[PDB]
Amino acid sequence: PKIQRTPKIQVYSRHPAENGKSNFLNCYVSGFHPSDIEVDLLKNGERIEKVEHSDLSFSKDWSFYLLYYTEFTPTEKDEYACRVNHVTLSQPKIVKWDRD
Amino acid sequence: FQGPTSFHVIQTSSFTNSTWAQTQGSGWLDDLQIHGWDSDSGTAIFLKPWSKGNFSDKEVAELEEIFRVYIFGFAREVQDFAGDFQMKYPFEIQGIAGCELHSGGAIVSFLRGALGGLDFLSVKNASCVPSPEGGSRAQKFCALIIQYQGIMETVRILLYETCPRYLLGVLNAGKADLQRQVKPEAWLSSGPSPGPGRLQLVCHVSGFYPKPVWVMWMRGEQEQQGTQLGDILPNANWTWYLRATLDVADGEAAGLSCRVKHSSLEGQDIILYWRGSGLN
Ligand SMILES: *[C@@H]1O[C@H](CO[C@@H]2O[C@@H](C)[C@@H](O)[C@@H](O)[C@@H]2O)[C@@H](O[C@@H]2O[C@H](CO)[C@@H](O[C@@H]3O[C@H](CO[C@H]4O[C@H](CO)[C@@H](O)[C@H](O)[C@@H]4O)[C@@H](O)[C@H](O[C@H]4O[C@H](CO)[C@@H](O)[C@H](O)[C@@H]4O)[C@@H]3O)[C@H](O)[C@H]2NC(C)=O)[C@H](O[C@@H]2O[C@@H](C)[C@@H](O)[C@@H](O)[C@@H]2O)[C@H]1NC(C)=O
Ligand SMILES: CCCCCCCCCCCCC/C=C\[C@H](O)[C@@H](COP(=O)(O)OCC[N+](C)(C)C)NC(=O)CCCCCCCCCCCCCCC
Ligand SMILES: *[C@@H]1O[C@H](CO)[C@@H](O[C@@H]2O[C@H](CO)[C@@H](O)[C@H](O)[C@H]2NC(C)=O)[C@H](O)[C@H]1NC(C)=O
Ligand SMILES: [Cl-]
Ligand SMILES: [Cl-]
Ligand SMILES: [Cl-]
Ligand SMILES: [Cl-]
Ligand code: NI
Repeated sequence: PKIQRTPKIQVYSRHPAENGKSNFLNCYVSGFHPSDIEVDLLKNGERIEKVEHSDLSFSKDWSFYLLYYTEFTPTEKDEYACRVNHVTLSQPKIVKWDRD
Repeated sequence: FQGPTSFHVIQTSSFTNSTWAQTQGSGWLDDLQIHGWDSDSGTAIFLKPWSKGNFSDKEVAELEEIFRVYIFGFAREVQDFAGDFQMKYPFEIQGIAGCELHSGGAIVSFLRGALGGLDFLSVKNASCVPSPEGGSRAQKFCALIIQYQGIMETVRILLYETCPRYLLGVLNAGKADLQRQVKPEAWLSSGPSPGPGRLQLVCHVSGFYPKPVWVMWMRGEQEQQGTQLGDILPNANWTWYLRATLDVADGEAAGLSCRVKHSSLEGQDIILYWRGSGLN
């Protein structure tokens, strides 16, 4: 029971990013232990209010995972991110969305 | 048939100190959630119109009562016995129990428990089996619970008699959602790759259901064995997302394509063609 597991954080859009076209921003947080965790989705560094998430589940190896998501319209300049806080993390970790 | 083949319930019981613990639970068909546990009310949340399968409301209510009684007594006993096998706070206990339909028609049941994220016990042949990671603590625990009246008998009934008929009822009641076909969309991206003159190509495949899919970088009809599949990631509303990547030398990227095969496509494979020089 002794060893804690830091979260893996993956940020991705439901659809290929196209400026002006509504989309869905997903943040998948997985591999972590224990289950207590805080997750926010950010628009230009501000917490987004209308964010949904799955109920807690876990992998075969007992690591927890959560899916957080919101609708969003990508633009040229707008920045979006996923911000996670967990006992393994000293400060909240911010993974930026990168449509590539 | 397609779609999920198993039902399970999960438990996450978090013990903060001597006096405070809280349990989360839910019910699942493979990775699709069909039940929630509402700790506000000690009742189940039914997430689809068919989530009760072919069970009557009386039987569902009875099962809810069993879980409600278990969730409350579990916490009680764990605390009372946390002094007995020295256990430091905080700690977390996990549990998964359910059954699965196999090729040939057989239904196999399972129950596993974890402590601090390591296997602790399992139920095999309606007996409590301590896992080696659980140490002597898991041995003392199994020897304890088997003495408490009714527990193993109720576990045996749920695992081997109630779960198999629940699974069959709910797999049928939900087949319109469970066995639907949802076509993926696909698209290509690029970006730098480690090492000189190397590129990483990415074939994104999103929105497909059910989960089995085939994605391969190709040269004509030659599958590129260097294709790396990422882990399958969830979208909201029961579809999936997958990245298939290929590390290729610059100047050997031309001629590459990405081919997607999926049960929803009716043999109309998706084929994407990589073009160079910023021609997307
Ligand atoms: C929810 O659905 C379950 C599955 O139903 C079937 O599948 C779904 C998808 C639909 O197609 C349904 O229309 C369909 O029925 C129900 O469970 C199943 O119920 C049937 C009917 O009672 C039952 O069949 C009986 O099986 C026994 C033999 O079972 C043993 O052996 C088999 C191997 O052969 C093994 O798999 C089992 O585990 C057992 O070890 C058989 O003896 C019975 O024969 C008697 O009755 C028939 C008439 O049906 C007659 O012709 C014979 O001559 C003899 O009298 C009968 O064939 C299935 O075994 C059972 N399946 C499972 C996995 O449990 C479920 O029904 C409820 O539970 C049943 C166990 C039984 O108590 C029913 O009366 C209940 O309504 C249904 N509802 C609920 C609430 O679960
Ligand atoms: C092996 C893992 C189990 C270890 C957990 C041990 C800590 C025990 C905490 C629970 C205390 C229970 C209180 C004592 C007895 C319960 O009432 C007893 C039985 O009651 P009895 O008939 O003996 O007496 C009449 C009481 N009623 C009048 C109240 C019915 N019930 C229980 O213990 C509940 C068992 C928990 C089962 C957990 C899940 C098993 C697998 C689920 C598979 C899913 C399939 C279901 C389909 C939907
Ligand atoms: C166990 O943890 C809970 C918090 O989860 C503790 O609750 C606090 O207790 C202190 C001391 O009595 C109060 O002043 C606080 O107001 C409580 N906070 C909340 C949010 O309830 C509880 O006391 C702890 N128990 C033990 C025995 O340490
Ligand atoms: Cl599936
Ligand atoms: Cl409860
Ligand atoms: Cl019972
Ligand atoms: Cl497409
Ligand atoms: Ni850090």
